Amino acid sequence: AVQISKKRKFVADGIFKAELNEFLTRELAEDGYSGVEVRVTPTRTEIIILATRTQNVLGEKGRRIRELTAVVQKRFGFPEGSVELYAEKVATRGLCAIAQAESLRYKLLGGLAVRRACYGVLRFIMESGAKGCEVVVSGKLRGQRAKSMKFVDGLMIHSGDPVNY
Amino acid sequence: KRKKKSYTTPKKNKHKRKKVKLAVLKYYKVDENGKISRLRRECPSDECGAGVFMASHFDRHYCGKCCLTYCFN
Amino acid sequence: MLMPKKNRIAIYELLFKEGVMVAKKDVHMPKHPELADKNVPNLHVMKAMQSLKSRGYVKEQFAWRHFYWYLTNEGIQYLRDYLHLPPEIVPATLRRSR
Amino acid sequence: QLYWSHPRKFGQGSRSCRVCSNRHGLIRKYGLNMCRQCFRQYAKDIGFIKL
Amino acid sequence: IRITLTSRNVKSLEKVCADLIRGAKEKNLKVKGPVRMPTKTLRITTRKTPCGEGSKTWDRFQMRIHKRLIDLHSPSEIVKQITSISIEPGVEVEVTI
RNA sequence: UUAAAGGAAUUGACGGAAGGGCACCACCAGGAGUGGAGCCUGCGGCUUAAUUUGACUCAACACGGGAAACCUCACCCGGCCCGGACACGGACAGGAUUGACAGAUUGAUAGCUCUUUCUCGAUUCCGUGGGUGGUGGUGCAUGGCCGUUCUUAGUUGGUGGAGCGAUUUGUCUGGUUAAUUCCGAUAACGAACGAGACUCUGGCAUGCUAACUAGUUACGCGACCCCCGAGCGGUAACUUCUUAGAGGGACAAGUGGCGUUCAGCCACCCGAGAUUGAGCAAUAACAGGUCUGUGAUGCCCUUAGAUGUCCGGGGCUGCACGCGCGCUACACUGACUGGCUCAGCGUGUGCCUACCCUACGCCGGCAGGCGCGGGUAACCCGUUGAACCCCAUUCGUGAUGGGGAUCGGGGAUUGCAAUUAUUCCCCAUGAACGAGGAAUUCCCAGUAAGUGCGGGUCAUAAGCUUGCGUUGAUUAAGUCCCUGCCCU
Ligand SMILES: [Mg+2]
Ligand SMILES: [Mg+2]
Ligand SMILES: [Mg+2]
Ligand SMILES: [Mg+2]
Ligand SMILES: [Mg+2]
Ligand SMILES: [Mg+2]
Ligand SMILES: [Mg+2]
Ligand SMILES: [Mg+2]
Ligand SMILES: [Mg+2]
Ligand SMILES: [Mg+2]
Ligand SMILES: [Mg+2]
Ligand SMILES: [Mg+2]
Ligand SMILES: [Mg+2]
Ligand SMILES: [Mg+2]
Ligand SMILES: [Mg+2]
Ligand SMILES: [Mg+2]
Ligand SMILES: [Mg+2]
Ligand SMILES: [Mg+2]
Ligand SMILES: [Mg+2]
Ligand SMILES: [Mg+2]
Ligand SMILES: [Mg+2]
Ligand SMILES: [Mg+2]
Ligand SMILES: [Mg+2]
Ligand SMILES: [Mg+2]
Ligand SMILES: [Mg+2]
Ligand SMILES: [Zn+2]
Repeated sequence: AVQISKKRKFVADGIFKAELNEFLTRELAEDGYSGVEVRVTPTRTEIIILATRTQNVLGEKGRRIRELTAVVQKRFGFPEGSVELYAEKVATRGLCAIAQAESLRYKLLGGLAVRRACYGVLRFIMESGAKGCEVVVSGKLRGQRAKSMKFVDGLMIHSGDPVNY
Repeated sequence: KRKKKSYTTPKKNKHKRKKVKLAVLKYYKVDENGKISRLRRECPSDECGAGVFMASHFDRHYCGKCCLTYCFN
Repeated sequence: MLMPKKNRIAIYELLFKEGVMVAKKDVHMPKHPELADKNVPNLHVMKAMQSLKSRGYVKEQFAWRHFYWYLTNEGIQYLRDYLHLPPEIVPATLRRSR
Repeated sequence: QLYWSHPRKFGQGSRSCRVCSNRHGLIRKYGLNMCRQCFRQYAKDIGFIKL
Repeated sequence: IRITLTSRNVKSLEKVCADLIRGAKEKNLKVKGPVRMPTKTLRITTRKTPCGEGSKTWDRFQMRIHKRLIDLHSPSEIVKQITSISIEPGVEVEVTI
């Protein structure tokens, strides 16, 4: 019985997309998380999670995806099973820089020092069809001062409109 | 900065509340080996005085669950 | 300080029914918004779930104001002690699937 | 127990942000609750571009 | 009876407009034109910085809300038949009888 | 007495050294100004219990979108709550574990404490360890973000030459351009980031695509006048006017001249334009700011009378002072009164959690109140009947009717509460100010400036800021003289 305007429903949907995507990249840092594609349908609210390692999404016995469905439905207000999640496999592991930094986080936590880890991820990204890559690591790196370690290979465009896509 | 909030205690070194009572609390009276005489006045029928009794005051009364005030000269 | 027994069985009954709990950060100081599922707003919910997140029973997540609570198979193995009170029923997360 | 006085139905304290409950910085009235710092990073996710 | 197609971006707008006109040409309905609406824009200006150092350097964030309306006098069964559309997710559909 | 003093040679940086170019954060010819007066808003210093703090040349000083009665609040005074998770363990109350009626004190009906004694009840209370919270310190530990070096065009590896070497050649004698932009020569070749190219806006146009949530032409319903078929307004076709979808249109193309074959430069016309304004913007750094935006974080500090959090007052607004950004005047090109007439961005409701846009009618002189309706929006505000501007009266060079600061009384609105801040309206009080010294800021065409409106905080709330409109200058289109930059 309530409604909101076109000038506010779009920014509410955008905050919904940002909320869902950033909370899934918060708590799903284990597997290879690329992004989500949420479709609009007045019968079933479809949420398509595109992931690299779909095993953590699908769970053991089909548990974690239904648990994420419950996480969405018990706050965002969609009863009677309105929200339905579908997982998609991403065959190109080295295509998503979000997934590459997501793997690099857990590789740099448990040992696997910065030099050899950067050479390994640059070798993997260069093997996975990419034309150019750049990894910048900043912070306390073998010293009390902050030394920005940059590792760049290939062809990288830094200026203009098509940088974002 | 270099500000400081320390202890001066101008007024009192006060403390909090701790409920202290006797060993047990008896409310009844033994008469004729089986008849109980009532000592304290009950509370009226407002879903309070089914098992809640009034506290002894000079002219006031008190419901424990519902805090009812009754006064008589 | 004693929570009512209806709340102390009801929040764990809701956790038994679903397994996913949701609250927010707003503890009572600007406003008193009651919970969309239960009666107590946030403080008794946090006091009930801190004993689960302290002993490693139910995991904790945060989405910009909101505490989400995450269920584990080991979480159900430790909540078996609460499962002694009903008959042995796996909640609607693990047993059945469509 | 007098827990909730000063009902806070107006002004600055009534504006509580969706991001980190920021209340010193302002919160815009656009159908939106951001902190003006994280809005820069999150505008490309919620649908705003620079042009 | 009117149908409003409100899109997020111009390419999906023109794709769903071309698909809807292509699906509406073959039927025996006097199909009105895809009436163009003025594009809405929510301009937001931001300080770019948490602390005030440097020049007054401001952001300019915008959206482009695009909208189209058509008029189709039809019975409700034919309207519900036309309603089933394989559609881009960036397009919202509203109907009014 | 000392661990260096030295020699060529390589790369920065510097030169009040030379050569070639660039820039209104530089100048010339100028325009508007500040610094003079009043006021607003910040900074330093004073005063206090506190007058919270960061930032100190561009690269701080209406900046923290920092417009505070408590809210924000981080600062002083008083008072409550533990949200003290959790492992062991003390009383274990033979079950009394924490909420309280009335009286004294305290703003409080705070069970804060005391007199008094009822109550949900194995959650308790306390100790030993750990944990949590902090707008506490540390940006000279940091991440992220921003600004600056630098809005100038510069930067780099692979192979191969020179040198033992740091390095250099590629990255240039010359011409040209906004450009390391290109042509050319060349111990270099093939390359890369950057500049351009990219995206949006503005300029022209289709009788292509279309419109009852936007209009036109005639036509009727239909009010008025001459009454002579005319003229102003209210209520079948296609997009010219409002909107954008595709495509086009502009590329120094055509002509003359200068230039080396070239690269390019100047004037014409067709054209709407012989190119507008923004965004993104390289390598490497500042020991630039932010721990006071984050449950972003390392170390230290406090954790029970709390540096955690609530409640009630004050404060950041306090002034013998100096400084910065701004608003209004110093009048006659004007001030007052009356009439006339024009817009564009953009905003608006029952919100992922408390809120507007207001039309019409009545009442009051006024700010305002009441009844009712529309708008979740090209529907209604709204054809935003806006200000300057276009005409008529009054004023007459007088600190004057310019200026409205200061101060007194009253009336309405939001808010629980405006008095040591709301805001607005009515009367009255009527200072300084006579176009501003030393010095200094911005700007080349719809440009500066005059003037008004929308958004941000908003509840009341703009003199700030971002954008939009109306009118719209003078004069350069050159230079490296002051300042600064790029390459030898
Ligand atoms: Mg860095
Ligand atoms: Mg020498
Ligand atoms: Mg000059
Ligand atoms: Mg001035
Ligand atoms: Mg001055
Ligand atoms: Mg002055
Ligand atoms: Mg400091
Ligand atoms: Mg904090
Ligand atoms: Mg620093
Ligand atoms: Mg830093
Ligand atoms: Mg420093
Ligand atoms: Mg740069
Ligand atoms: Mg050599
Ligand atoms: Mg070189
Ligand atoms: Mg047209
Ligand atoms: Mg922690
Ligand atoms: Mg202040
Ligand atoms: Mg001060
Ligand atoms: Mg300033
Ligand atoms: Mg006057
Ligand atoms: Mg006078
Ligand atoms: Mg003026
Ligand atoms: Mg408002
Ligand atoms: Mg305003
Ligand atoms: Mg301001
Ligand atoms: Zn926040």
